[PDB]
Amino acid sequence: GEYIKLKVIGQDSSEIHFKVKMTTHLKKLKESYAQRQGVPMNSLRFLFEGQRIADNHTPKELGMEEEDVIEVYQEQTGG
Amino acid sequence: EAEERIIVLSD
Repeated sequence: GEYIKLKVIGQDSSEIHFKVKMTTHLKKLKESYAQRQGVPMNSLRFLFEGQRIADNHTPKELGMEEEDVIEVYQEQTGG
Repeated sequence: EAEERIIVLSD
């Protein structure tokens, strides 16, 4: 086990998929996605099973598997 | 309509 594909679901139901190592910090995925949407990374919250993905979280830590989904929500007002 | 998008992230 090395790489898995994660599906990132955009706010408009578009998707971008990322191949990541099980030990890669998910900051890299968050930054890439935000860059590709042209929005500041801190305007977004990235959720796995409804829980907030921190910059330092890894797929291994969060228990992610092949084709698991990450949802992108706008940050909450004041968050 | 959108094409498939797969990005490999460096470690």
